[PDB]
Amino acid sequence: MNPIILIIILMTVMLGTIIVMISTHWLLIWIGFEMNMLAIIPIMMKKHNPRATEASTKYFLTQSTASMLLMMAIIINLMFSGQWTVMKLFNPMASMLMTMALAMKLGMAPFHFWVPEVTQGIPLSSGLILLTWQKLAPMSVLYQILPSINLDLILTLSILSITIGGWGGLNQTQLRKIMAYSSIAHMGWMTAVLLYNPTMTLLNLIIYIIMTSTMFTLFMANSTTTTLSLSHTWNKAPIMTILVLITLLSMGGLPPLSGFMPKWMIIQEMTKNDSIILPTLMAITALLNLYFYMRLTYSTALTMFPSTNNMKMKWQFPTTKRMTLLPTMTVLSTMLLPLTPILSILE
Amino acid sequence: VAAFLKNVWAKEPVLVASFAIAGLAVILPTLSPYTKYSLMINRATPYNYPVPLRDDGNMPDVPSHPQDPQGPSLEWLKRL
Amino acid sequence: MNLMITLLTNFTLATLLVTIAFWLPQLNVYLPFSMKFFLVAITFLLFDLEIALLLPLPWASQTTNLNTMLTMALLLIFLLAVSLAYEWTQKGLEWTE
Amino acid sequence: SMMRWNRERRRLQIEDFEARIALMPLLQAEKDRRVLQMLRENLEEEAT
Amino acid sequence: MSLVYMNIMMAFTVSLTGLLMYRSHLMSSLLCLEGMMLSLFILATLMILNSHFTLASMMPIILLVFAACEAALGLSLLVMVSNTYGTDYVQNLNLLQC
Amino acid sequence: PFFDVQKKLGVDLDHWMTIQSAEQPHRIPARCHAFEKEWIECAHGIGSIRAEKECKIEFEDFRECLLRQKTMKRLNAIKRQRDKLIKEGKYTPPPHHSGQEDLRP
Amino acid sequence: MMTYIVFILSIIFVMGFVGFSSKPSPIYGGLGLIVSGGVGCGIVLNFGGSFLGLMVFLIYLGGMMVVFGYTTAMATENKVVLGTFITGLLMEFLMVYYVLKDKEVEIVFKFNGMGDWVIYDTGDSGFFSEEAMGIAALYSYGTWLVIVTGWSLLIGVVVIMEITRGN
Amino acid sequence: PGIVELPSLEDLKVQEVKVSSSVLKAAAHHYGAQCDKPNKEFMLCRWEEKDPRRCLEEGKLVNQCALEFFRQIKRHCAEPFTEYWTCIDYSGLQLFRRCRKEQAQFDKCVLDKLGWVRPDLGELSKVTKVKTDRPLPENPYHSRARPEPNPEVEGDLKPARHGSRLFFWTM
Amino acid sequence: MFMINVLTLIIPILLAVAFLTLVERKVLGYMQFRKGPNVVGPYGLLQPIADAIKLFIKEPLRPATSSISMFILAPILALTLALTMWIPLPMPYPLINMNLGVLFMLAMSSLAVYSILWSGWASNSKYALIGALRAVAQTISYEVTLAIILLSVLLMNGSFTLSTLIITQEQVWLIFPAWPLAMMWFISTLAETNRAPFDLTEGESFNVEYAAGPFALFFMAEYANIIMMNIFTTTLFLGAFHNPYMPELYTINFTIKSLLLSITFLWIRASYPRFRYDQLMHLLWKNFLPLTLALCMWHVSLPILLSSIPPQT
Ligand SMILES: CCCCCCCCCCCCCCCCCC(=O)OC[C@H](COP(=O)([O-])OC[C@H](O)COP(=O)([O-])OC[C@H](COC(=O)CCCCCCCCCCCCCCCCC)OC(=O)CCCCCCCCCCCCCCCCC)OC(=O)CCCCCCCCCCCCCCCCC
Ligand SMILES: CCCCCCCCCCCCCCCCCC(=O)OC[C@H](COP(=O)([O-])OCC[N+](C)(C)C)OC(=O)CCCCCCCCCCCCCCCCC
Ligand SMILES: CCCCCCCCCCCCCCCCCC(=O)OC[C@H](COP(=O)(O)OCCN)OC(=O)CCCCCCCCCCCCCCCCC
Ligand SMILES: CCCCCCCCCCCCCCCCCC(=O)OC[C@H](COP(=O)(O)OCCN)OC(=O)CCCCCCCCCCCCCCCCC
Ligand SMILES: CCCCCCCCCCCCCCCCCC(=O)OC[C@H](COP(=O)(O)OCCN)OC(=O)CCCCCCCCCCCCCCCCC
Ligand SMILES: CCCCCCCCCCC1=C(C)C(=O)C(OC)=C(OC)C1=O
Repeated sequence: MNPIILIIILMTVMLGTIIVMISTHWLLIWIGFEMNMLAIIPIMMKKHNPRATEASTKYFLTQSTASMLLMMAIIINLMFSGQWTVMKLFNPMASMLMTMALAMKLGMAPFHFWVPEVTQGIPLSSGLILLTWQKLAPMSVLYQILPSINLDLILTLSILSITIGGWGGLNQTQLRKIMAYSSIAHMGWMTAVLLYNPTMTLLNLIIYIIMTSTMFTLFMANSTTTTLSLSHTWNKAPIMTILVLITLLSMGGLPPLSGFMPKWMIIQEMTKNDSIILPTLMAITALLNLYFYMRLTYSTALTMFPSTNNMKMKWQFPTTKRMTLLPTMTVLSTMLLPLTPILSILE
Repeated sequence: VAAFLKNVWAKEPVLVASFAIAGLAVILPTLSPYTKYSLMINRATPYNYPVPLRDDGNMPDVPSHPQDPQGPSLEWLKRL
Repeated sequence: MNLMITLLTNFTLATLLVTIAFWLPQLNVYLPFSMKFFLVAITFLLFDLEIALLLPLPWASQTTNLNTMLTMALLLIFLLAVSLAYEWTQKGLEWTE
Repeated sequence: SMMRWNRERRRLQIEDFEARIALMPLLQAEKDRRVLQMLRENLEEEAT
Repeated sequence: MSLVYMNIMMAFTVSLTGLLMYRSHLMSSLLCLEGMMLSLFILATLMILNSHFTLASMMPIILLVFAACEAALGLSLLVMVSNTYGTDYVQNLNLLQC
Repeated sequence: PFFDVQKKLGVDLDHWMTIQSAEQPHRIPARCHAFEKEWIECAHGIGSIRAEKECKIEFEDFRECLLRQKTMKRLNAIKRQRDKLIKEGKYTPPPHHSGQEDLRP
Repeated sequence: MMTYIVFILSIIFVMGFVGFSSKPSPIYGGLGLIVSGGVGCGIVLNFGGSFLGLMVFLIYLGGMMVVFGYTTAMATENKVVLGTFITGLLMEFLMVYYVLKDKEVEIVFKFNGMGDWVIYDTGDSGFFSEEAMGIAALYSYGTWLVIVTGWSLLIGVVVIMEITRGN
Repeated sequence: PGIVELPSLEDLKVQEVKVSSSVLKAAAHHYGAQCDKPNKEFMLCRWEEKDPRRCLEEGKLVNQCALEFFRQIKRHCAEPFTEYWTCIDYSGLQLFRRCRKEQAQFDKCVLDKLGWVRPDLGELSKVTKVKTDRPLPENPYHSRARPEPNPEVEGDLKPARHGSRLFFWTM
Repeated sequence: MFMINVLTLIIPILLAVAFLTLVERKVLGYMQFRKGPNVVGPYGLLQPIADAIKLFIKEPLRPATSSISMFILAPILALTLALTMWIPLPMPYPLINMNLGVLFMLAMSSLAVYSILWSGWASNSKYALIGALRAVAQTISYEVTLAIILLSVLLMNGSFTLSTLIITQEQVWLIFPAWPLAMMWFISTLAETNRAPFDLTEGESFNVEYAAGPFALFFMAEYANIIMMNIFTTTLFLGAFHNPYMPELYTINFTIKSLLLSITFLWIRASYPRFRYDQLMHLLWKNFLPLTLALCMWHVSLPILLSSIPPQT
């Protein structure tokens, strides 16, 4: 791809999400989602192989279906309210359709079935964009419509995403599917706290984006898309194994790390609202996520897998890859828990 | 700036005419003295009913009848 | 109403003439895919959407916001021209130019 | 030629619109009595 | 509410269930998707014309334009799928199960 | 994250199409302009939670302007009782509801 | 019967959607969506939307479904379809029978069964079409809408040229 | 809710202006000149009251002042007016520009026998002022009392007592 | 009484299409240093009747068509759309006086490519489908400049009303302020009707499976389209004088101009070789479309800078 065309297309992805974040009219929300999907299709077809075309076709079909359901929810809102303000919806059917549409755009279970396929089909940088930047616009729409979101629907989606994303990553050896099921479980955690305190939704979103960007940046820096190619990293770059160790222990939510910060605050907001069974079962279900994170830490940092002879050639060459913000992201994804009360800046 | 223009006029006169007509479309309404009259004629066209005002007692510029002297006039449009 | 009658009359005359032409002589016994055509059809579709944006201009010239209207009209025709210029320079208009 | 004739057509349009404006109070009074007539007839038949 | 809205919503749900139950062709899925768009156009248009909501009269055009651009993108994806397998069958798009 | 860039910069990107009671071309009113103006001026500034309970009358009047469900239900009742009385023969329509009176103006 | 003309056109509209959504072949599906687009244009025309209905003909049918049938003719060259078609047809005519015998129905929303002429306005708009004026205001009031739509169409040109190249 | 209050069929009886629209369009400019005051009283009442039931009597004055307009044409200038509205009536769009000499004869006969001057281009579209004796409607939308607003923020902003109070943080 | 008006529109359409074939064969005769048909009728006037009777009793070609339904629908759609393009035409009064008649004609002419597409797919021949796809791509290409030229011209009209376009041209023909639009319009209508030098359905570098009857139906739809686009070009750029008390002056005047413009189509097919397919694609996308966009900008900005914005009504 032409680098100028790449810059214009990435600015258009950003512009679509920004239009979603700044607009007061529902048509401009829908336009921001259309602009974002249209611009992100070439980022997925960047390398021109049949797996990327299949991933882009599956992504197109799910996001287009969600976009039509979103427009039907907008149109039903216009029936029962005569207006277009991005605020609470004025019909429970429109609220259900918009919550379904946003759950499809997020890839929350049981609309999760595209996220491991599309994440596996595309390069690591475009899957980084898919799992971090593409969550931002539907979460902002969920933020603004929460006075009309049905509680049982959003909590069903939340627990179903956490359980399905926990069990889905246990069977995986591909790193992109591991990050995709990890994404599904973390979005379940974000929507579970949404009607109680959406500031903790924003906190979980930001910490998830930092940790996921860290893991994708490590995978890009080591050119690893499988568990077994990530297991060669100790014989090539031993600092990278320490970084994937601390970041995966943080994504499991183990204190004293920063990824313990969201779920703890989420439990802290769900028990104030007298929900005790639900954050309990959510936290116990997240042990599945920690189990396959620990599987990756065993294969990468805590043991030394056998290498190959040709690795000795790669000892003679330094990493020329721009590992953009990787030390900053690695520090923020691990050492941020003593600054947990900084979350009030999200209020 | 002069050999280039003659070169592109010899090779591609369709594109030279296209960019010339488009440039005259862009810059000439800012240079026309009659662009103001377009706005004046559009705002002088009465699509709606001129809903009258309650005479509170002190409105010297608002007429009491259409044939009164005060009020907006269209002599500029009859004359031009 | 007169329009529905006229459409029904034209459709009835056309169906009657087709029924004659398929059943009057019954009395006697007696590809590989081309990317280029798809690209010109999609270029038609995109410029046709741009035309759909341009179609309310004879009504849009009647506004009292003429500086804004003229700016946006010239900007839409300019973006249609930039679409054509990008289609030109990236060899999209080639072998069916 | 189109400049002169479109300016004349705009003046003719303003004359048509002011004929409309001068007729609108009579039409509005007739429309009001028309709709109140029809609502009163519907009200009496609803009562019976 | 008014009786035509029932049928336009039912048309949307019929094209929704057509788009949510594939048979074989990706083109038939794209046709059901654009049928969903057409019904959204008609429903938006009938609301906006009934309400005499003047500025929203430009809304369905925008809804048309974006979605037809979306449709163009879909056709291009189909063509690239059809440039891989010879058909646009959805059962050929299963490499990402593993 | 509704970053309110439009209020921050003072630009009107999309507030103009948002409601029917906004400024329209040629001052064309919506059919529910008065009801929407009443519901917006009621519910302004008091928050959505207080607006659900304190502006219910204006919002029900405005929803009934928008969809005319109570009006059509009443016309259903009148027309159905009229058809029943025509079938029973206990009513006859007047000449002005049959087309024999040569309307007003 | 003629007071129900928008309702009759909407019945034909749903019948056309059951036609193509049962998916016989994408060419017959294209034909069913064409007939549906024509009758939906007729519905829009009967609510007074002349320009929006002509946009359905010019842009949806004459622009987009032409490209659909074109791509289908370049790519292409039952019992489930017929059963699905009669299923949707019987569901639609049961809806018709219920809302005509009761003058009210409730599938998900409550629907009146009177002719949909009843909801209209009883005045005039003077010397303009209100729908034409609201579409004309895209250039005066819809500046940001023009910007985002034209930018999305330019990006759409660029995106189609990127993904169809294969390089 | 309440019973709607409609005026009776006797209160809606008035002597109608039973002339066609070409007659009205031919007489329109002199009608807007001569019958200005009750028309503008009615339209002021009609935009202020926002209710036709509150505007009936003024409307009758409109229907009283139009007829006196036409009788004064029928007494003096019936034949040039008839020749003018017939030529207006031929056209499908009812053009003024097709009928300028019949207009000139009608305006000549009206300016001579009645002294009426036809309004210039721009005059009948002016916003005029109307002196009325009816009171201004204090609540034309019939709105009830608005809900009381929430209390605003006031007072000096002091630091948070013992910090964030988040579980064990002292700041 | 309205049905009489519909019949006096559409049956003289069919008669004028029947005698356009005679006019074409005679004019292409006398421009090729020979005579046309002058044997069958007096001055050859019974040649279209004899040719119609010959085509109606010719043997059916019996295709093993892919779809029977679209094979029937393509002539029905072609003839129906060819007849409905005439109903808003002001000559001086239209059959259907509609406010958006220009846009109606643009939409109903954009629908006419489905007859080409359905006839090409309904044939078994892959090469008939390839020729149909080429013809559809040609037609949708020149529809772009049709739409934009027509929009640029109607910026001087004020509306989409076809009858207003007579009022627009009372002082001057509209070919005087818009002759570049007029000439690109005329060549674009030439390429719309698959007419020479744009007839690649007759060149060796789509409806061959139809019998003689349905081929005659496609042919008469095509000549109805030719006469109609010449009438529409006449109304659009060469608007005649209209006296409302003598409408036949307008009818005679527009009829003479439309006949001369149809004969100009006949002159053009007897004067030039064909384009190659990429060459008329080059003519559209690289020559007519940049000038058409430039002139569309110019005809947006010109009524604002001259204070010559036409009325809406
Ligand atoms: C006149 C103008 C000039 C005046 C100058 C005055 C100052 C002159 C001296 C200059 C230096 C002053 C330093 C700051 C004051 C002391 C802060 C302090 O100790 O807070 C006690 C803090 C609370 O104790 P306290 O008895 O209630 O308060 C005593 C004061 O009133 C504390 O005051 P406070 O009540 O205002 O404290 C506020 C609050 C008090 O704290 C709380 O409200 C409780 C929450 C604390 C956070 C708990 C996080 C738990 C989960 C994460 C566990 C981290 C893993 C452990 C570390 C791994 C190894 C790196 O602190 C925070 O919220 C900050 C978060 C903790 C950071 C403490 C400052 C560290 C600066 C240097 C960093 C170097 C690396 C340190 C290790 C990294 C982890 C911290 O102690 C702890 O929480 C235990 C951890 C100890 C903190 C670090 C000690 C600082 C000095 C380290 C030097 C050696 C570094 C060795 C190499 C690097 C490591 C390998
Ligand atoms: C409507 C009534 C009738 C109208 C006129 C029609 C009658 C005449 C018909 C003649 C026979 C045509 C048969 C078919 C021919 C098809 C080929 C053809 O014509 O190709 C077109 C040719 C194509 O060019 P070409 O292919 O021959 O040339 C080679 C082109 N390149 C360099 C790209 C390889 O020309 C055009 O496209 C021009 C279209 C009209 C342009 C009008 C410009 C007006 C003046 C603008 C200003 C110029 C001055 C500079 C700026 C000044 C600013 C103040
Ligand atoms: C309220 C919240 C509002 C919003 C707040 C902000 C949200 C930020 C969301 C972050 C999402 C970032 C997605 C990545 C950047 C987008 C463009 C991109 O992917 O560029 C990467 C680029 C591509 O390289 P390429 O050549 O394509 O690789 C193929 C192999 N040669 O180059 C590379 O691949 C180089 C490898 C390193 C790239 C690392 C990029 C890190 C960016 C994320 C930083 C962390 C998130 C920001 C901080 C927290 C914010 C919540
Ligand atoms: C394969 C199927 C068969 C194919 C062959 C036959 C069909 C193809 C050829 C016929 C195409 C039919 C097109 C019908 C609509 C055309 C648009 C239209 O009506 O525009 C004219 C006019 C708009 O102008 P305006 O002046 O504003 O309206 C009067 C207001 N004073 O609007 C009016 O005057 C409005 C008049 C009332 C509303 C008319 C509605 C007509 C019926 C609906 C469409 C019927 C056909 C549907 C399928 C067509 C094929 C897609
Ligand atoms: C600022 C005003 C508004 C501008 C935008 C609106 C334009 C309206 C017209 C629409 C044009 C859209 C398409 C433009 C495509 C341009 C790129 C191009 O054509 O490059 C290729 C061409 C060489 O042609 P080639 O590739 O060989 O094609 C086969 C034929 N030989 O390369 C060339 O022939 C070079 C073409 C560029 C130079 C032309 C210079 C004309 C100057 C006229 C006078 C100045 C006018 C004022 C504006 C400044 C223009 C630079
Ligand atoms: C019943 C009304 C007439 C039906 C159509 C038949 C007559 C018109 C087309 C016949 C025709 C003529 C005269 C003709 O001259 C000709 O050659 C150029 C044809 O073949 C291409 C024809 O098809």
